Amino acid sequence: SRYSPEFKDPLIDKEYYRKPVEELTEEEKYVRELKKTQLIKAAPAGKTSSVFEDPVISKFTNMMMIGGNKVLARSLMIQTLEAVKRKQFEKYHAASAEEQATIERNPYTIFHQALKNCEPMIGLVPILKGGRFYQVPVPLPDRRRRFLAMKWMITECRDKKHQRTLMPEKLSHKLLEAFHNQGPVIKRKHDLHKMAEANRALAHYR
Amino acid sequence: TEADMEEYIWENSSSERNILETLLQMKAAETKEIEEYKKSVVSLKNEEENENSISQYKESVKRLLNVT
Amino acid sequence: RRMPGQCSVLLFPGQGSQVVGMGRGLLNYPRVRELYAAARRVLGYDLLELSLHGPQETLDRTVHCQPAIFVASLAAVEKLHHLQPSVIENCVAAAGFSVGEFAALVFAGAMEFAEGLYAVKIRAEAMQEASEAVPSGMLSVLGQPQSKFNFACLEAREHCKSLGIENPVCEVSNYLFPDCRVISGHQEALRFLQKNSSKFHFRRTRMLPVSGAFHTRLMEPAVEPLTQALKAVDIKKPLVSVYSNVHAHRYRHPGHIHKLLAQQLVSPVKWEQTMHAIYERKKGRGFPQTFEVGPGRQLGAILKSCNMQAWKSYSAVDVLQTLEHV
Amino acid sequence: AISRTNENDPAKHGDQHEGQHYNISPQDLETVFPHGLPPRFVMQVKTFSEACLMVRKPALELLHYLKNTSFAYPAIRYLLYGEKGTGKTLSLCHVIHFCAKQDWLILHIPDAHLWVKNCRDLLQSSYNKQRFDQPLEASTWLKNFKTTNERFLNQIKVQEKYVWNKRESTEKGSPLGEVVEQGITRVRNATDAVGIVLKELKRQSSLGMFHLLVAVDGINALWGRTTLKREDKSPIAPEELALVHNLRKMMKNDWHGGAIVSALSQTGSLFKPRKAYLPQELLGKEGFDALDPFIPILVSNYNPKEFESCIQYYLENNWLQHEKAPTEEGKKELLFLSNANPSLLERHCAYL
Ligand SMILES: Nc1ncnc2c1ncn2[C@@H]1O[C@H](COP(=O)(O)OP(=O)(O)OP(=O)(O)O)[C@@H](O)[C@H]1O
Ligand SMILES: Nc1nc2c(ncn2[C@@H]2O[C@H](COP(=O)(O)OP(=O)(O)O)[C@@H](O)[C@H]2O)c(=O)[nH]1
Ligand SMILES: [Mg+2]
Repeated sequence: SRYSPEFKDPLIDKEYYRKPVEELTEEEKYVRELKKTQLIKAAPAGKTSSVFEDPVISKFTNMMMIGGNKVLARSLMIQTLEAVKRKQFEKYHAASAEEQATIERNPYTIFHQALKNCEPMIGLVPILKGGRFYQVPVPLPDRRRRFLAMKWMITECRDKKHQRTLMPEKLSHKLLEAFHNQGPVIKRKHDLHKMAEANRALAHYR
Repeated sequence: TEADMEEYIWENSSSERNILETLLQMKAAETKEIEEYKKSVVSLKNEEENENSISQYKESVKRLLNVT
Repeated sequence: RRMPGQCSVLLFPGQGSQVVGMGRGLLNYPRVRELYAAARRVLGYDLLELSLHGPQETLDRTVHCQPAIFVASLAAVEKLHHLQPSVIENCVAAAGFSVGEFAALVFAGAMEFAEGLYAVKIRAEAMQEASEAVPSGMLSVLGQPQSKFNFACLEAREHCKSLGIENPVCEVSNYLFPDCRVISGHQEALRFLQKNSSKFHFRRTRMLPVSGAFHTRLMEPAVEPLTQALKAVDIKKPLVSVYSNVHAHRYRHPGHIHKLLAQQLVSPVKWEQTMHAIYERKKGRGFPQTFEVGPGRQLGAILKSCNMQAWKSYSAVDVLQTLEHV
Repeated sequence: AISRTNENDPAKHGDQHEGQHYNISPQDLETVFPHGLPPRFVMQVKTFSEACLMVRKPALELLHYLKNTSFAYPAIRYLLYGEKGTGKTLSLCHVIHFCAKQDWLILHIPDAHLWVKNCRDLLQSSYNKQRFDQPLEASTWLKNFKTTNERFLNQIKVQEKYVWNKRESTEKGSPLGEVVEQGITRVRNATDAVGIVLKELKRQSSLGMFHLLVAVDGINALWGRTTLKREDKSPIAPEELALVHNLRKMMKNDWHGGAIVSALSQTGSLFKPRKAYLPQELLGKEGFDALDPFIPILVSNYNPKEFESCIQYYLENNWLQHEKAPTEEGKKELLFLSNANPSLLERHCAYL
């Protein structure tokens, strides 16, 4: 690494600094004073104090990226968001008066809820002890399941069975399916929760 | 060759022919203006084309064509 | 020396590329009417009328399609020479598929029109007789990474042995591009392969509209006739590098073309090997221009499957229409 | 609805309607604009279930020029120019909608760049063996021309016998619609049918039968270069295309009774840098000589009033779903990111 150990990661949170000194606790006052002495790394290209910034969508875009072509990944992400928005508007214009109150048109809300609906809380850990592999249930950390939902969504959208259907169109369809607890990603979560319930007797190996 | 030569001569030019034809047609339907028109044309043809030159040409053409 | 990019490689199509309207767009070009007149003189019927306006059923016949493709290929060569003299002047390699081989040699100055057309005629007639002798056919099979071709041919032969016939024939007849081959042999074996594609891991299967199993030992009776017709012909040294189909390498000495043109009749077509031998090179180095002189665009798709980068500089001569009336 | 104007009549818009959106009816949409609107504005029309155009200074000035136009003088050439995505196409659409409501005859070319690139059925004209026909591009335009000007096709009549082939000919005095039909039914004569129409419309308008508008978007294609090739892989010049050759005659001010309005476009242009937007740079010497004399009209980015009104329009259509968008900080961020460019603002708002 080209940064010395003294260098610390920057804090881009804009409203953190505007906090009144009166609200600051003694510990928070101390750490604010301490950061004065520390050296701070240059903020990386990426996160910004923008009010429209979304770390989850940024991570999804980075996970779609191939060969460092970030422009194309962000283009695909924004196209997916626009497609979801337009599909929801089309479904809203054609809905009954009482059905328009339960139709979400915010693409960010749909994206977050669809990813949350696919998060597995339990997983397996291959462990060979007696000469034969043994899959044991283990509770998944929050970061692990957040990553797994994204990875499953992207892998499902990268299947070759979808011939000539462009990535934004496939991803919008999968997101809207997972928003309603439907589709193959929700089934992949269910088949993991079931295959980890089928081996609850193997937890004693942990 | 005219390309090698560093001058667009407004005399005996397509701009002059077109404006002469247009004014003859206007008179049939019915100068300092032509001087400023040729100045703007020569500027746009020889110097750099900026929006100031474009606006000068616009004003000259409007005055010649009776557009307000 | 010349760099790759101003040189040119001419590819000649084979049987299965015939089409009604073939020949239109080439007639008004120089020297084509004389070639069709020579075709009439040698054959004994009006190839021109059949190629232009035909029922497509008389044209799909083996005795009629191959000479039509031959004459159309050479007419397209004449058209290309008229349009682009430099391309014909800067020619490095030539290759034909099954019958277009006879065209490439005639283009390379190893044969003249009359002898080549006579060879093609006798070849087509003998192949038609051989196909009539025993029921047979050709099946295009597109496999996946888990597909075993020799294995599947083995069970396809076991089926016919169980039914009971003398030495069932079912082997790969054409290597076109990766994981796609053309199997040839008795219709029972091909039906077995079609109905057991799922077990054999064949993504697609399509029976070819051909008379019989070409490029197999079943065509052996058609070897002795053609040989005699080739015996009289004096084959010269090709001026350009003409590639073979039996072993997919350049013809070296003219005295070996005589027997290779007969082995090609009863040997698999090594098209993928020929494409490698012509276009193989290191990454980054330039590729030559490619011109498909003849009907259809099948060789274009095959080259696309084989080499994308070589396919980037590929173009086809239009033998159905001409932009300008010369 | 501060961003909307109740005056949906383009003939009565003035400086007090600047920054306000006026509605185009579905009937006017399908009649006046089968092809004119930009591709990404049609998505907004389909999503909002309504077409609304902001009234801006370029369109107001070009409308004031067309209201005071003398129909005895030769037709005046108006050229809309500006940076990429500044709204010149929609200003031309506003002017076309104004002219249509006053029973003008509309000759609208939605994009002249399509005629000089990516043509798969290129033919050689039987009329003139040195030119090429584009039946697919000519027949597509003929149908929409028929749609826009269906009323006049029976009032307007030819003054010559046009011979499509030895069997078929259009006799003198037949309605112009027949000619259009012959171009729509048999594509082989589509390109020949377009030119005749132009030849008629330029002539009859001089007689005073009707007022003609020539609306050519992406006019810079006519005097540039083409990406179309012969069978010998040789380049083809724009003048060798009959469709392009006949449309140049309409840009010349050798006829009266109408106005010529055009808009430049680097989007889809051939052999032009991304940042070239000025008249000479995009037109070329030949194009400038052809159009000269002409009146250029500048189209710029949104001023603060227009930017605020556009964001209020999107908010009224509930098109900004992010919670921070309606706030003031989000408006500053959008203003900075787009720099008031209409196209960038629309694209950014599309996915928020
Ligand atoms: N008057 C307007 N009313 C509403 N939206 C507008 C207006 N002008 C511009 N826009 C917005 O800007 C987008 C781009 O406008 P337009 O297509 O007219 O640009 P242009 O300057 O002609 O572009 P280009 O240089 O690419 O040809 C439109 O789709 C619409 O989103
Ligand atoms: N098929 C056909 N097309 C015609 C006929 N007359 C004119 N046109 C077409 O309509 C266009 C009218 O343009 P025109 O005044 O004749 O200019 P020109 O081509 O130089 O002679 C021509 O370019 C032709 O393409 C005709 O009698 N038959
Ligand atoms: Mg435009």
